[PDB]
Amino acid sequence: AFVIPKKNVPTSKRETYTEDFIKKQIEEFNIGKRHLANMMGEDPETFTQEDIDRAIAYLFPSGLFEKRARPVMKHPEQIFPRQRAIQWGEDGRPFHYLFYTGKQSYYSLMHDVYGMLLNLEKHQVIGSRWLIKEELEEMLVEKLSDLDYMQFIRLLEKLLTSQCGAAEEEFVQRFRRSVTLESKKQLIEPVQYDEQGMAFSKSEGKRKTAKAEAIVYKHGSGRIKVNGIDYQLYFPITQDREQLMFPFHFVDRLGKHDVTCTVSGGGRSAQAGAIRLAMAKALCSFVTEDEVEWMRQAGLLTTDPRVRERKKPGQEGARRKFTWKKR
Amino acid sequence: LGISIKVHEPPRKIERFTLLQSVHIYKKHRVQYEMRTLYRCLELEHLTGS
Amino acid sequence: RPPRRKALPPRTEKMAVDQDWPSVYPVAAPFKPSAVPLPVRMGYPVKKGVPMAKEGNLELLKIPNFLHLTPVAIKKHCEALKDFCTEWPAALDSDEKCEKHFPIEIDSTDYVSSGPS
Amino acid sequence: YLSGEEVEEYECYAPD
Amino acid sequence: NHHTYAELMQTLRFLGLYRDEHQDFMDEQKRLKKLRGKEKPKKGEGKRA
Amino acid sequence: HYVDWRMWRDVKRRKMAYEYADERLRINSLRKNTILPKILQDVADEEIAALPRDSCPVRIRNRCVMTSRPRGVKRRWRLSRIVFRHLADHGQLSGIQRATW
Amino acid sequence: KNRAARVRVSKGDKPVTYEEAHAPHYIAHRKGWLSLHTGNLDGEDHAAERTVEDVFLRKFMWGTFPGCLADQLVLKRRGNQLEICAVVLRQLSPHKYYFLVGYSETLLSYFYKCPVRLHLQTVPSKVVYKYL
Amino acid sequence: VNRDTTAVPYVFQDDPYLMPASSLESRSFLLAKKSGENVAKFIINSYPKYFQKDIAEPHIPCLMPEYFEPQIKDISEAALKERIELRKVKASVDMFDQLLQAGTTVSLETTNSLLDLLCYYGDQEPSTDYHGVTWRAKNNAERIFSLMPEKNEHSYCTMIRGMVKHRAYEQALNLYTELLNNRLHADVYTFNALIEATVCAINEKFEEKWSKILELLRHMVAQKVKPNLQTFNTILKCLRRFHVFARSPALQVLREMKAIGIEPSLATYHHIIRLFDQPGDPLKRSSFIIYDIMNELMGKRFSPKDPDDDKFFQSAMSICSSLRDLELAYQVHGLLKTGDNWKFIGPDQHRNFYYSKFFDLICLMEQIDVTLKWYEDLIPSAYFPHSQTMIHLLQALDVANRLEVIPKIWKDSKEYGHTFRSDLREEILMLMARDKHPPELQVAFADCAADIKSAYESQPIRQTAQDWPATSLNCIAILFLRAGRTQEAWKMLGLFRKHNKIPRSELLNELMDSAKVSNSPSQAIEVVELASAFSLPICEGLTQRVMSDFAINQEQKEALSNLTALT
Amino acid sequence: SFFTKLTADELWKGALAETGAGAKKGRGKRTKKKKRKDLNRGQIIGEGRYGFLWPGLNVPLMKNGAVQTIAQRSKEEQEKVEADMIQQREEWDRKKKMKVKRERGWSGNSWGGISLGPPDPGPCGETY
RNA sequence: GGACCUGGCGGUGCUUCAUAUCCCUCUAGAGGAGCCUGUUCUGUAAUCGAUAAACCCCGAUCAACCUCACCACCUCUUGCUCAGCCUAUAUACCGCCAUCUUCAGCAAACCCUGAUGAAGGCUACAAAGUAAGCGCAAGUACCCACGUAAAGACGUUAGGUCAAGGUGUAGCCCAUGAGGUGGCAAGAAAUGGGCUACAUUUUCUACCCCAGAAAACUACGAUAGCCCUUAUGAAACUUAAGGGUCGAAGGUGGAUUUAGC
Ligand SMILES: [K+]
Ligand SMILES: [K+]
Ligand SMILES: [K+]
Ligand SMILES: [K+]
Ligand SMILES: [K+]
Ligand SMILES: [K+]
Ligand SMILES: [Mg+2]
Ligand SMILES: [Mg+2]
Ligand SMILES: [Mg+2]
Ligand SMILES: [Mg+2]
Ligand SMILES: [Mg+2]
Ligand SMILES: [Mg+2]
Ligand SMILES: [Mg+2]
Ligand SMILES: [Mg+2]
Ligand SMILES: [Mg+2]
Ligand SMILES: [Mg+2]
Ligand SMILES: [Mg+2]
Ligand SMILES: [Mg+2]
Ligand SMILES: [Mg+2]
Ligand SMILES: [Mg+2]
Ligand SMILES: [Mg+2]
Ligand SMILES: [Mg+2]
Ligand SMILES: [Mg+2]
Ligand SMILES: [Mg+2]
Ligand SMILES: [Mg+2]
Ligand SMILES: [Mg+2]
Ligand SMILES: [Mg+2]
Ligand SMILES: [Mg+2]
Ligand SMILES: [Mg+2]
Repeated sequence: AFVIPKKNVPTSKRETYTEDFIKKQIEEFNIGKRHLANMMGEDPETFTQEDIDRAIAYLFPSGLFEKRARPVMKHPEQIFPRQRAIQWGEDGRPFHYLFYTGKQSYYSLMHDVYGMLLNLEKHQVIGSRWLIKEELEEMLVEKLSDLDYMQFIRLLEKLLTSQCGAAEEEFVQRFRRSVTLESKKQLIEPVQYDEQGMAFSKSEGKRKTAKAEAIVYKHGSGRIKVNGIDYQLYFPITQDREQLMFPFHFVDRLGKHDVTCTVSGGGRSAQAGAIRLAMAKALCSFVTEDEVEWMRQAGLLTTDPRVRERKKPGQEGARRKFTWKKR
Repeated sequence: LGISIKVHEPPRKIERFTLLQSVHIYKKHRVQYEMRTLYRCLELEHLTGS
Repeated sequence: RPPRRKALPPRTEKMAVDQDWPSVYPVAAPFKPSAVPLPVRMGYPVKKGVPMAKEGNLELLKIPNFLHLTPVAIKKHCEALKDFCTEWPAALDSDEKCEKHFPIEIDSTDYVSSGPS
Repeated sequence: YLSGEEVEEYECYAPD
Repeated sequence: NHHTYAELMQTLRFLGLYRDEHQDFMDEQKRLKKLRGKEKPKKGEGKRA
Repeated sequence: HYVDWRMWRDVKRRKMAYEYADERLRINSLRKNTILPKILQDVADEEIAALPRDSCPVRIRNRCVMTSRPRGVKRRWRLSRIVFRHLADHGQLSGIQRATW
Repeated sequence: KNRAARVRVSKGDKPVTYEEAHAPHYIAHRKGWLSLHTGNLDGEDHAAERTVEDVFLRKFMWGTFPGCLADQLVLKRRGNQLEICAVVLRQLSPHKYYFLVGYSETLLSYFYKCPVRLHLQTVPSKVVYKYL
Repeated sequence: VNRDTTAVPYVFQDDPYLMPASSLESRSFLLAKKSGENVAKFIINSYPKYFQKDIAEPHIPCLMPEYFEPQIKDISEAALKERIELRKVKASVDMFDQLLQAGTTVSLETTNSLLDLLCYYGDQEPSTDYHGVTWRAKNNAERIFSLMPEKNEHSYCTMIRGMVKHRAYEQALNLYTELLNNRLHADVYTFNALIEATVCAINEKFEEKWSKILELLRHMVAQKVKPNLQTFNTILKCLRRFHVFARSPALQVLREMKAIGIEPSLATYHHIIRLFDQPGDPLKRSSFIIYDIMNELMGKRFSPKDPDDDKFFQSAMSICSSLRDLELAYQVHGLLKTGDNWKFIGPDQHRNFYYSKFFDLICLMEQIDVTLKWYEDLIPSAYFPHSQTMIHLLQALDVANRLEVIPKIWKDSKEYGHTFRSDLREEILMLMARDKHPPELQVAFADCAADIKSAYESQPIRQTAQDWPATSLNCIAILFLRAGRTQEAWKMLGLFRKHNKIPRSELLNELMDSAKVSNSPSQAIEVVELASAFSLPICEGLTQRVMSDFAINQEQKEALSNLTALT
Repeated sequence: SFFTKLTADELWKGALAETGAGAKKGRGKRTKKKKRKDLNRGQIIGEGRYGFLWPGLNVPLMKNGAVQTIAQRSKEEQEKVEADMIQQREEWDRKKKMKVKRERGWSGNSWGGISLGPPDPGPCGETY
């Protein structure tokens, strides 16, 4: 016999959480949940996870930018990576008949979908999207290849084209996510009334460092006041006045509304842009829905995201580099 | 205690400064640091000295 | 070799879920895992890992916790501090009334910093 | 390697 | 006051209440240099005389 | 026990500059006006010029208090860029972080 | 390549703590500060003095509890109070920890002219975040 | 906020490894922390230049170094006064002699201030950090006193007080005679010391001593001196010797205090309590002395007036245990909890004695449901229990027929430093194995007996040969059988032969019943083989039981015949 | 200066020079090599040159049931403590120098024929 | 010497490429002038380091004294330090970095193929690869999910730094250490980077965009020279600001070359 350096230390290994461990972690969370409720003087029975997160944020305030690094007191199911409990019993027999594939959950799903396609034969878009690979990898609780994901999607599409019934429709919707199809339709500001009873709308706009707030009256003669000044006295540059004209002209409403706006910050052009955006948003209250969609598609309702880029150290400007010295 | 209190958050201040990264030469390579000062203002009204 | 010293069980195991918590953390004190009966975890987790447990957790020690200022404690604290307070004059209902009777305003500022001076 | 390369319990509450 | 800090910790090391790893390191290097013959000369008895 | 002989010379300059500050301030006041006679101001010029050289505050140098580095020092912490970064990068300077924006 | 405060990769055998495993760019993102005081806030004074005190206290405690510190110190200042929070090992006898706590609190209170308290948390072994 | 019952006192480090786990560690951990403070102060005062930079605003006088050396090196009166304030007995004497030889005048006030220092410490140096009768016959105090040119009343008074303090009772009475021959008047503090000397000077019968004291008191009335609290407290403290003879005289002192206007302190009742609490039957008198003392003290907040005020509560509780009166003990504890009266409990030795007598009286005379509330409120929050209180607690659980708590008392016992107490482990095992219980409880008793067995095996006495009492082995074995852990019980039978401990009759019979269940003839013979070694009479009758009950193989039959041959 | 001092790990990492272009390609060879030594190994907390006896740190806290006071070893007895530590140091060095050799193989510089011991025990409590 | 494998290389084949890029294409520049500043060279009794990419307004977010480490002279010797050394060695190192990186790979533990040779290990209607780590990615900061920062492994250049500090080894200890006084820090030049210009989309004034004049030897053009004030300082021909005087080269710059989506 002789001594050789050992391969590694057993503590230097991936940590596997036995089902007994999770069972005791849940007993600790339930006792701690009642302790936390007692600390805050709240009813332990109606103490929810939102109250836990609120209580933990107060008692353990952390300003760390990454929320995943902040104090957390969650149910063990949520915390521990949900690696499936041992996939065999005491006798060593795996529970699932597809265990030895190494992908029993994925292939059990493919087997169920392939079987449905068979039974149909024997018998015979914008709203939602398909779930992403990482969302399938969580429904199954397994790791998937890219081609594995494609094959499963190609098999679901093949199932929609068939005369799928109600039973074959609840199943497909389990893998169709509700795409965040919040409409691009512009939100209309409410129409308010002043002391004299004149209808008007109010909105805001930002361009670079300029910020504008505009009040567009339902009826008027085409007067525009900027910080109490006539627009042509405030904007002596002809291009700035064209920007104020653009929203009203595009909807054929020159000489039909009165505007009183206030703008601060930025230069002359940025202030004209901020007023343009503020007036356009407020003007949307007095035009038809189709006209509001035309203003959107003309670029009159979008905040310009183009702002000055910071200078970086070691170069002359935001993008310009120092001269590469002659060699 | 029955004191009338209002709260608001004044704008934060971020002080940034630049330092050389290397101990020697390599001027164009810097490390930048910042100190963030955040504010909260409690405004209490109509209270006695005690 | 004499027997090595065994650490006692954390006294959180002796705490009742209906205890008077302000007595545990009466004043500002650092986080103590053995005294705080909460399964709180902190720390960016490793891949397929959990946030580190509270025992030996330096990140929880770095936090200025508010365990000594629970809503139950604050309400009990202020009930004892009411005897120290005086009543604002009822006649001084508005700022305009204060200006009438007290036309002079004196502003001073106190600065609370941490340090020996 | 042939030279040798040699680089050569119970716990209690309130111990004594 | 670098005098205070150095003198205080030097005194605490002689009292056995502070372990100066740096000083211990220097003391071991100085000890092994004597066994190697590289000892500091006596003032006035330098290699030039 | 100061970092080096150069830090020790600045320590002495700061001590002597502190001891002569009041005397130098008073003599300088006589030189920094157009009210007193030139005959009196010429004598004050000679008096402040005869004071010890290391009493002059312009000879004080802001060196790193831990390494005596004479340049690259941040006045607020009195540390060289290298020493400041060592502490900052280990999270030992309260509230200081790397800046990204 | 950047070096500052980066425990470089090994063969998967070097245990690192949570603090040691995070480079400087994670400060204020994934890891907090090891000292908290008001000197580095805008409009506040005496940052230079608070910094020197922190450097001393870290060296003082390293040599006063030799081989016992299992992580960096956490330094807290409230008013004129100074709180030192240290994670230590369970190798030294409890009598020696009480001697050193009484000794250190007293000596540091007279040195910096402020009430100093030392809070010790013991762990059976250095807490390992990952093996680099 | 109230006391946290799950925690040890605030002075200890709130950490499971650093928290005291016993009354011994409770005392020693604080002494180690105080030792560290003393080492720091020794360093601070030895090297003050390192600790002189004052960065604190406002200034903190109590965080600066102390200077114990005189800074005036001139030989004069104003330099002597410095050495007296620093309490330098030798330096002050030397400076006084040199000053005298030179012929310079030393004031009277200063000469007295020098005697007060010598007479207090007895010409000896007070203790410092690091460098019978005690009235030394060759003492500077008497010499300076004789050489003194002019002597005032204060000069004699400080000599008489110092003599009595150092047990020179006979000299102090002789000096009190000169004071009277010189037409001088003493103070109350001098008379207090003379009352102490009158009783301790010589051993006499009470009537003789009681006549002298009354003569000092009448002298104190002739000299227009008013007695203070310590005058009456000294009389009661000095009458402790006479006991029964002084019981009524002592009560005459108390009634005199009330009339005169002096208010009895906690010490005044401590001395009366100790005087009446003589060994004997306390019911005759001690019963109504303590009941009247508590009705007087009910709901009174106390202030420190006498050095012996921190001894009343320990004394009062000591009688409540003797009388076995739990209503009185609650009144004594109620007085300790009113206002800030809790600070009069005394040092750690007095705090542990008070709570030991208090809790041991609760376990005895109180319901078990309330007893277990005090057990949680007091231990370890208020004190760490002695092993005899853990036993007194088990005896209370037995009397209440609540034995499901025994495994908890063993867990707590270990956490209090009683893992290796023999009287305790035997007590726990005997109660657990005294009678049979439902299967649920019997299993719990076997998990505890196993943990106790481990304690016997891994004792710190393992340096010495392991010693297992006979009762412990019988109880641990029986508990395994009754739990169904027969395998563990059979293994233990070897330890009866290894340590030569007699097996109990009950254990042997229960082993036979476990064999007849397993139908194992060899084990049944192993039982008869064991009882045969010790020559127990039940064995010969047991061998008959084994024959009929179990099938006996020819080898087994010969084995029994071999034991029959021994029979 | 106290503030210019570093830890032992920092001092050994520099002095040993195990990371570097010398050690990358074995560009430097080591017939004479700096060897790391643990200088806190035989050191007792509380022991210093002055020979002070701190109760509860380096000497027992209680002696004969009474708390010990600050004391200082005399010059003679302190001198023997220092000498004993030097001998314990050279003794520790001597014991380490002693190592048990291994039998050679087919030749003195050959690996062939040398025993490596039994294979490592398998994960499932398997042994060889 | 035979066979084969790997690497390197081919005035080697084919194929697809670079997205502010290899070339053309787009915009503003550099290269010409003066000035500022670095370097080189030369000079001087009078530092050092960086020095192809990856040095050259670089260590310095900074030198009139100080800083300072240099030179000359003078002085001290257990020396601010339980001494000191900016002495040699970055080819002994830690520390902090440059560089490819405007990369995507690196290092382990196993498994299998080749007869158990050097070697090799992918096919998705899948044919031997795989459970983990590091980097990328993700996440985070800034105004978003965009962008910009930050990040960017292993390895490459014994790349840079012993003069940030620390330190291995070697060397000095009446001197290679310490202190004082005064002094150098220039220009025959060459070259890098920058600034200001050569003007009419300009110059001056008012105004901050509806004006009036100027507009070639009294125009445009110096932040240079000279002179005088003021600021800072103990100290200013010297540093900075202002005024006066002066009104030069320059008339949009060959090869070549920088930056930008
Ligand atoms: K090839
Ligand atoms: K050009
Ligand atoms: K290097
Ligand atoms: K160096
Ligand atoms: K070196
Ligand atoms: K140029
Ligand atoms: Mg630009
Ligand atoms: Mg970089
Ligand atoms: Mg300067
Ligand atoms: Mg050989
Ligand atoms: Mg040019
Ligand atoms: Mg040069
Ligand atoms: Mg060079
Ligand atoms: Mg070089
Ligand atoms: Mg190069
Ligand atoms: Mg000079
Ligand atoms: Mg100079
Ligand atoms: Mg030199
Ligand atoms: Mg190199
Ligand atoms: Mg964000
Ligand atoms: Mg992004
Ligand atoms: Mg970057
Ligand atoms: Mg990234
Ligand atoms: Mg090189
Ligand atoms: Mg050096
Ligand atoms: Mg020299
Ligand atoms: Mg002109
Ligand atoms: Mg000019
Ligand atoms: Mg001037």
